[PDB]
Amino acid sequence: GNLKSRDWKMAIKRCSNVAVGVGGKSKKFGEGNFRWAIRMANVSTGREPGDIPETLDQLRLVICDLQERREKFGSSKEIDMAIVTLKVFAVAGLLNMTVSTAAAAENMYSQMGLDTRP
Repeated sequence: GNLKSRDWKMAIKRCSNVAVGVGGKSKKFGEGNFRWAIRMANVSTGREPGDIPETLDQLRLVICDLQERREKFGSSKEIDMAIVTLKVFAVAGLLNMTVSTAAAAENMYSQMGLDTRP
């Protein structure tokens, strides 16, 4: 999958369905934020910025390595967001899931055993 217009427009068409959320109110996830995350995440894993993989192996691989760097780097709403987004991207993307909030998706992603909990 090399930036397939299908898997792309599709995964993104369903990914946006996710909610940004904050803690009490609601919100809709846009391509702008979804990009800053998926992009920042890919780069964090020594990979290209516009890395749009279409395999649980690639998505999970990034979420794993990224998580490791996040801890070693410490706490930060920035790194935290990029991570949560990565999980929702693989689910709402590869699985074309339409989770309500990014948090709900991430929780399920790991709840199933797709995101290692080191």
